[PDB]
Amino acid sequence: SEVPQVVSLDPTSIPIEYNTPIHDIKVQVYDIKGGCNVEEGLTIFLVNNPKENGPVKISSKVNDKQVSEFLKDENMEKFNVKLGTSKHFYMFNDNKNSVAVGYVGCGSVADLSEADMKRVVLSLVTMLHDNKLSKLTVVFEINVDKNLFRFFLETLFYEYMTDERFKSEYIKHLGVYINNADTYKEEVEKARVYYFGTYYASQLIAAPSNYCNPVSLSNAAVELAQKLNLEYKILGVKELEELKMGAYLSVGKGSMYPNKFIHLTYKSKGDVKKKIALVGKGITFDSGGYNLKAAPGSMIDLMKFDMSGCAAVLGCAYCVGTLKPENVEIHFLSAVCENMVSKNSYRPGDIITASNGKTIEVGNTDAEGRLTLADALVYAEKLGVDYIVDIATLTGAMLYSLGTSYAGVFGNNEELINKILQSSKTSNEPVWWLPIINEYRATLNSKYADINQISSVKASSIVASLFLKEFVQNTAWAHIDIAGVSWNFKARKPKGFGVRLLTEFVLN
Amino acid sequence: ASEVPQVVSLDPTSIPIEYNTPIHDIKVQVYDIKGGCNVEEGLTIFLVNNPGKENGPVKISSKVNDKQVSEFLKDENMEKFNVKLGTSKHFYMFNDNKNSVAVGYVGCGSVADLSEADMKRVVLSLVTMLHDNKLSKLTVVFEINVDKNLFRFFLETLFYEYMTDERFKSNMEYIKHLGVYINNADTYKEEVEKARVYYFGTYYASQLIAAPSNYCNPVSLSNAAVELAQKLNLEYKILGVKELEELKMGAYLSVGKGSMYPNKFIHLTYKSKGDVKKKIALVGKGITFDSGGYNLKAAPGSMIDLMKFDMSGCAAVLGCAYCVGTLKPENVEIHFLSAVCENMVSKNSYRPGDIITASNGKTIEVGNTDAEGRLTLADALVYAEKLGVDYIVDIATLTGAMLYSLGTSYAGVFGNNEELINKILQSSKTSNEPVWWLPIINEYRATLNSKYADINQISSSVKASSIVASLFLKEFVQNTAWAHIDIAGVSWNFKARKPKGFGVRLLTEFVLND
Amino acid sequence: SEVPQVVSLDPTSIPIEYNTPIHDIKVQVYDIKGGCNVEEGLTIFLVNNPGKENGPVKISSKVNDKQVSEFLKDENMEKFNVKLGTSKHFYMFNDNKNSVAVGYVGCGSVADLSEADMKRVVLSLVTMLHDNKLSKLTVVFEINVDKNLFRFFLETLFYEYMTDERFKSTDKNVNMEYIKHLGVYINNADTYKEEVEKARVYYFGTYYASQLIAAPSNYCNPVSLSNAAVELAQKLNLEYKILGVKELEELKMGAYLSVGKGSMYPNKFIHLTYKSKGDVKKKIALVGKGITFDSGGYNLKAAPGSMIDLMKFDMSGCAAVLGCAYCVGTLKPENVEIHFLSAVCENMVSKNSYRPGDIITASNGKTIEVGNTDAEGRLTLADALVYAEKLGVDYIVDIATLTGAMLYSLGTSYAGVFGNNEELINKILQSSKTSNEPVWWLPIINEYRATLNSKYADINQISSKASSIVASLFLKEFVQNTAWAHIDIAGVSWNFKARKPKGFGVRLLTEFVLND
Ligand SMILES: Cn1cc(-c2ccc([C@@H](NC(=O)C(C)(C)C)C(=O)NO)cc2)cn1
Ligand SMILES: Cn1cc(-c2ccc([C@@H](NC(=O)C(C)(C)C)C(=O)NO)cc2)cn1
Ligand SMILES: Cn1cc(-c2ccc([C@@H](NC(=O)C(C)(C)C)C(=O)NO)cc2)cn1
Ligand SMILES: [Zn+2]
Ligand SMILES: [Zn+2]
Ligand SMILES: [Zn+2]
Ligand SMILES: [Zn+2]
Ligand SMILES: [Zn+2]
Ligand SMILES: [Zn+2]
Repeated sequence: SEVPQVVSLDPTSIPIEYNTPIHDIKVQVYDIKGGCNVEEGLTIFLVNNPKENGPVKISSKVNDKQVSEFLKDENMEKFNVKLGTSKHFYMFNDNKNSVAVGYVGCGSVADLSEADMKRVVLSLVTMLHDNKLSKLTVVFEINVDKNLFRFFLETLFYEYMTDERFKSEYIKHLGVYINNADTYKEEVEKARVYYFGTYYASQLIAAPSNYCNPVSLSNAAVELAQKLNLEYKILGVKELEELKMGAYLSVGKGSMYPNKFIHLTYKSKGDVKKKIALVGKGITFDSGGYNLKAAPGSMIDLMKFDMSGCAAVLGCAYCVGTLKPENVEIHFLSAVCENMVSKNSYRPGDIITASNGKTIEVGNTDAEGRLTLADALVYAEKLGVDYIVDIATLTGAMLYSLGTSYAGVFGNNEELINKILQSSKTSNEPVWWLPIINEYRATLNSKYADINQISSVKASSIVASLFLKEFVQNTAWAHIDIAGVSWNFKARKPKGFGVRLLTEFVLN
Repeated sequence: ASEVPQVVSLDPTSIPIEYNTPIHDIKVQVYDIKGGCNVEEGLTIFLVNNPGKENGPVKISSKVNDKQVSEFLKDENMEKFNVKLGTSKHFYMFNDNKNSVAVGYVGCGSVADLSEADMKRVVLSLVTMLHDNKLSKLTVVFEINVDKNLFRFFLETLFYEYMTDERFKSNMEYIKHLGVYINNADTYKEEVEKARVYYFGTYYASQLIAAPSNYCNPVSLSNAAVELAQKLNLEYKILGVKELEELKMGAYLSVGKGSMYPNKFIHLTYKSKGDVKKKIALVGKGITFDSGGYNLKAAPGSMIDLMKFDMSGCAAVLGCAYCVGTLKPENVEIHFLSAVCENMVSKNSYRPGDIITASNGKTIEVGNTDAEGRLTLADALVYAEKLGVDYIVDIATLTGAMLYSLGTSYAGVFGNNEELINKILQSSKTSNEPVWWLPIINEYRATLNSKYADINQISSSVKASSIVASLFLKEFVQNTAWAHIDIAGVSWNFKARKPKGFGVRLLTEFVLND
Repeated sequence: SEVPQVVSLDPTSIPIEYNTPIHDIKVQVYDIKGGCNVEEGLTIFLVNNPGKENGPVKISSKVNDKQVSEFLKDENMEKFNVKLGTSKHFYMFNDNKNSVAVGYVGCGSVADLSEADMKRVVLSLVTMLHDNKLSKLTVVFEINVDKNLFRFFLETLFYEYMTDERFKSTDKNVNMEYIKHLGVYINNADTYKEEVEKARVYYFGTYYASQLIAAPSNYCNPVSLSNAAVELAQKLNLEYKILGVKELEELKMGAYLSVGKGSMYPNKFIHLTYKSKGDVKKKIALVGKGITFDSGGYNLKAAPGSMIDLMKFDMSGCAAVLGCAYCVGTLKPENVEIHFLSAVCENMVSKNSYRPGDIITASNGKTIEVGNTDAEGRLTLADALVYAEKLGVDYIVDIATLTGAMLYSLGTSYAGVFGNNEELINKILQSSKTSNEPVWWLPIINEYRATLNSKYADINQISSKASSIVASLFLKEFVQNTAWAHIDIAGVSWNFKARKPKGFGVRLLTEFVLND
C-alpha cells in the first residue's frame, strides 16, 4: 500500500477528480410541443436535410419574436446541414437580453450512427469551450431513440469535461427539447453515472506511469471500493506465490513495484441468480521488456494506456456500485503489474508455470498481456462464475483488422458473445465478432513447454485468443480486444472505452 | 570528493587527468622574417603558397644563414614540388657545420586568405612530420599572410594535434623548442602564452570527453571539477541528490533515476578582484552516458558507442574554467554550471509518457527519454537565472539534427537576445571556432502544447528538432539574455576519431572580450 | 508542343483558371474616420487589447447606425475577449429595420502582428466566410498595420478563400458561393488603396503557381508545363523561347539531358524574358527547378518517409518563377531585364534512365560522377545556371525544392538561402521581409567541398550529411563570375495542414525584382 520512490519527488498517489463540474449541471428535458423558449445562454438546433449538404431549416416553434425572425427559412438556408457544420449568432431577444442561437448539421441520413452523433457532440462542445455560458439548450429536431439520447448526454459530458490534474466556468444548466420528453427523462441520471464511470477510467489511463503504478492503482481501487461499499481484497506477492501465479509474477519481475491483484466484488441484496467475473488487463507501463518497443511506430510513449482494460473494469465497478443491479454477484478483477527492462526481468525463451499447471514458453516478452490474463482467468474460473469476460489492449494487429473504432470480441460461447454484441448495441460502444480459428492452435505447440505464448503464422489477435482459451476449462468466456480503439489519437486522450459496454452487460 | 560506486572492484574510481603535458615544456621563440632565417638546428619547415597558379611550384623567398640549405632551397630544386594545400616534402641533409638538419615545406594553396579549415589542414600536414621526427627543434617560416588571431589559432591547433592522449594505453619524441619566423614578430609575441592556455583548456576538455563512461561518471566527473577548482583557487560547490530534491529539480532528477551513479550538480565560480560589472552563467550539458533510456538508441546510425561524448558541453565549460581561472579577467563574475547525470535503462528509469515537474513549477510530458539533455538543462537554466546574472550561455550536444543542417564544422547558436548572439558570433570569429545563427521560430511553439502537462518535452510532428529544442529551453529563461549553442554535430572529430574540445576557446573569448 | 499519350484518356494540357472568383470582387477602401456604414452582408472588426492578455473586446470605431452602435456598446462587448484567432457572430437590425450580420476577430495583445499572426487572423476570417452565403464582406481595421502587412492581409485573404475545383467532377462543393463586394475601413486609407490591386496581382501569381504545383504529374508534364509558359507569355506579351532536345544537345547540356533520359516526355527548357522600355540598369536571371515528377530514378524513393506521392511538387521552383513572370509582366517594373529560366524534365525509372555511377558532362565541360539519381535537381540546375551566366546578367537567383534536409534545419516555415554574394543575399532577405515569405540565411561551408572530389570525374554529384550545404557547394561550381543566390524551398513549399501548395517564392521573387 506504500508506494516506493526512487527520489523524494516521485509521486505516491494518483490524483482523482470525483466531484466534477458536470455533476453541478441541472438538466431539464422539455417536450418540443408547446414551443421552445429562448431566454438566456446558448440555444442549438440539431438539424438534418433528408438534401446532401442541403439548407438548414428550423421546424420547431420558438416563443420569441426576435429569435423567430432569425430562424426563418430565408435566413437559415444561407447555411447547410453538412454533418458537423455549425454556426451561432449572438442577438437580443424579446426582453433585450443577450442570447446565442445556432445549430449543428446532422447530415442527410435519418438515423445517426454513434460516430455521427459523436461528431455532432464535438461541434457542440467546441461552442461550449469558446463561449462563457450559464446555460445550454439543445433542441432535438432529429430522430433519436432512448439509448442514443443517453449516448448523446454521456458523450456531451465526457467531451465537455477537461482533465487538469497535471496542469500547473462551466454551464450550470442544460435544457433539452425533444418529442416525447417524458420517455427520455429517465436516461439523464443514467447518463451522468455512465459519464463518470467513463471519465474515471479516463483519469486512470491518462495518468502517466510514474503516477499510475501497480501500487498506486491498487490503492485507487480500494479507495473506490470504500466509497461504494464494495468488498475488496488486494493480493500481494506472497499470496500470489502461494497461489502459484507464475505467469503473472514473471511479467512483473523486472519492475520496482510489487505485483498487485485487484479483486472487487458487488453482491446484490436479494438472492444471486448470475455470477459474473470481469477481468481487466492492468499493465501500468509496457516497455515490451527485453523485446523492447524500439521498432518504428511501436509507440512506446503511449504504453501508459496498457491498463485500459483494468480502467474499464473499475469504471464498470463504479457504475454497478451506483446503480445497484439485483440478483447478480460481480467480481471486478485485475492482475496489475509493470513490464520493464532490468536485471530481474524475464527473458525471451523462458519457461514459466501458470497456476493451472501449464508450462508456457515465452517467445516475446512484449506479449505480456496474455501471460497476466492467463493467471487472472484461472483465478476467475476458481470463483465458480457463470460468465468470464476479459477486456484488454492485447494486440496491435487490431489496428489492421477493425481499426480504431470497432473493438474485437472473441469467445468460446455463442450465447455470451451475443449478449456482448447486444450490449454493444445499447451502449453504443461498437464491438465486432471475430472468430477463433482452431486450425491455428497447432502453431502454439511448444517443443519443450506445454504451450507456446506466441505463434511461429500471423493474425495475432486470433492466436492470442487461442492462447487465452487454454486457461478457461469449462466456463462461458469472452475476450474483448481494445488495443486499437482505446486511445483517441485525434483528441490526444483516452476514450474510457469499455465502461458502458460492460455495464449494459451486467444490467441488461 | 564523494566515493565512486562500483559493481566489481576492477571498476575505476577516478578520471585519469594529465595536467603537465610535453607541450608545456616547449620553449617558443618568435623572430622577425625580415632578418633572414637561422637554420642550423632541427627541422625547418616553410609555409609557402603560389597565388593564382593552382598547384603552382614551390618558391622560397627567405634568405637563410646556411650555404648548404641555401643551395637546397634554390628555385631549380624547389619547383619540383607544388603548393597544393596540405602537400608536404622534407629532406634530411648536412648544414655548413656538418650537423644533421631537416628542411622542408607545407603547401598552403593559391589563395592568399587561409581560412580556419585550411590552416588546420596545414597544421595536420606539419604534425604528421612531427610524429616521425626525433629532432629537438621545429622552425616554422611563415611566407604567407596571417593575422594575430589566425596565428594564435595555428599554435593552439598545432599544440592540440601534436599532443596524443595515451591515458588508457599500456616512433618520435616531443620537440623542446619551437622557432617561428613571421612578419611583425613583436606583435605576435603576446599570442604565444595565450595559445598555450587555450591549448590546455581544449586538451583538458578533450580528456574528459574521450574518457569512457566507466571512467567518466557523474561522481568521478564532479570530483574532477572540484580538483580543477582547487588548483585554480575557484569557489566550488557540488550539489547532491538531497539538496537537489530540496531545490525540487524534478526534471533533472528524473533523467538520473535509472543510473547507479547519484546526480551531481557542478557549480564553480570565478569572481574578479576588482568591482564586478558583468555577471555570466555558463551552462553545459553533462550526460556522462546517453543510452537513450527506454527510448534506447537502437536505430541504424544511432551511434550509441559514441555516447560518452554527451558531456562535451560540460567539458567545454570546465575547459573554459581553466582558461578564465588562469588568465584572470577583471571586473567579471562567472558561474560554471553543469547538471551531471547518466541516462540508463533500469527498473528505476523514468518512462516515456511520464509527467515531471521542473524547479520552476512547470509540468513536462516526456515523449522521448532520449531527449534528456533539454530536461537536465531546464533545471540548470532555472538555477542559473536565480543567480541573477546578466548573461546565460548554454552549450550542449543536444540534437543530432545538427548533422543534417550545419554539419560537422559549424555549431548552431539560438537565443532570445540579439546582442548576446552577436557577442557569440564575434567570439566565434576571434576564437576561430565557427558558429552560425539559427532562428527560434515561434510558429513551432504550439507543437509543445501538452494535453495534460504544462508543456511537451518534444514535438509529435514538427521536424527541425533543433529549433523545437530551443523553444523548449526558452521556457525556462524568464527575463535574462540567453543564448544556446548546439554542438551535437561538431563535438566529435570522426576523421581523427577523437574529441575536438569544441567550445572552450569560444566561451573564453566571450568572457574576455566582454 | 504535342503532348505524348499512352492511352487516349491521358490529359494533354494543364487545366488553368485565369479568371478566378476573386477577380470578380469589387474592393472599396474607406477612411475609418468617415464612419462605418453597416447595411448588408457581414461586417468584421479587427480588434485587440494592448497589454491585456485575453482582454475584453472594445469597439473604438464610429458606426453610422444607432442600433448597431447600441449593440456594439462596451457594455455588450465585455463578454468577449480579444484572444488571437477568436471570432464571434452578431445578428441585429439596423436603423432601416434591416437584418444585418456583425462580428469581430481577435488579434491578441501584441501591438504589432507578425506574418504568422496576420495569417492566423485571416484564417479565422475565412472560416466565417465558409459555409455561409454572403454577398458582401466588410473588414474594419481597428488595429495598426503598415502598407506591407495590409497588402499581405489581402494577399492571404484572397488565396485562402479561393478553392481549387479543377479536378472535382462528381464532388464539387454545391454551396461554394463567393462574395461579390469587399469593403475595407482603415486609417489613412488613401495610402492603402494602391496596395489593393497589387495584392490582387500578387494573389494570382501565387495561385497560378499553386495551380501548377497542385496539378498532378499526368496533367503537369514537361511538355504541358512548357506550353503553359508559352500561353502565359503570350498573354503578358513577353518574349518566349522553348528549347527542345536538339537545341539542348547542341548546347551540350549533358547533366540536364541525362536526368530526362528515362522519361516519355521530351526535355523542355523554358526561357521567358521581360524587358523594360528604357534604360536597363539591372539584368536578372531567375532559375526554378522544374522536375514535373520525381520518382527518384533507380535510386527509387522506396524508403519509409520518402513521400513519393507528393513528388509532383518538385516543380515548385519553376512555378514560383512563372508566378513571378506573371507579376512582373503585369506590374511592368522599369529599368530591369528579367530572364525566367527553367530546365523542365521528369525523373523516371526506365531502360533509358541514367544510372548511379554514370559520368556525365555539363555544358561548361565539367564531368560529373552521379552518386545518386534522386539528386537530379542540382544536375538540371547546373546546366540552367550555365545558360543563365551566358546571358550576361547581374544577378542569378535560384529557387528549388532541392533537399529534404531543410525539414531538419528550418522546418516548414522558413526557407533557406545560400550564395556567393553578401549584397545579393541581403537583397533576398530584404525582399523576404517586405513580401512576408520568411527566409533564413544559411552558410556555404567550403570545408565540405573536398567531399565532392571524384577519383575519375571532375566533381562528384553528392557527398559520401549536411545535404543542403553540399548541394549549394555543387551548384556554386557552375557559376563562374556572377553574383548568385540559391533558395531551397523543399520544406516550405507544401502546406501539410491544409493539404495544398503554398505557392512559395512568387511574392519574394517579385518584391526582389521591384525593390531592386
Ligand atoms: C494503439 N496501439 C496499440 C499498440 C499495440 C502494440 C502492441 C501490442 C501488443 N503486442 C503485440 O500485439 C505483438 C504481438 C507483440 C506485436 C502488446 O504489447 N501487448 O502487451 C498492443 C497494442 C500500438 N498502438
Ligand atoms: C555526432 N552525433 C550526434 C548524435 C546525436 C544523436 C542524437 C542526439 C539527441 N537526440 C535527438 O536529437 C533526437 C530528437 C532524440 C533524435 C540526444 O540524444 N539528445 O540527448 C544528439 C546527438 C549522433 N551523432
Ligand atoms: C517535404 N519533403 C521534401 C522532401 C524531399 C525529399 C528528398 C529531396 C531530395 N533528396 C535529398 O535531399 C537527398 C539528399 C537525396 C536525401 C530530392 O529528391 N531532390 O530531387 C527533396 C525533398 C520530402 N518531403
Ligand atoms: Zn506488450
Ligand atoms: Zn501490453
Ligand atoms: Zn539522448
Ligand atoms: Zn543526450
Ligand atoms: Zn530527387
Ligand atoms: Zn527533386
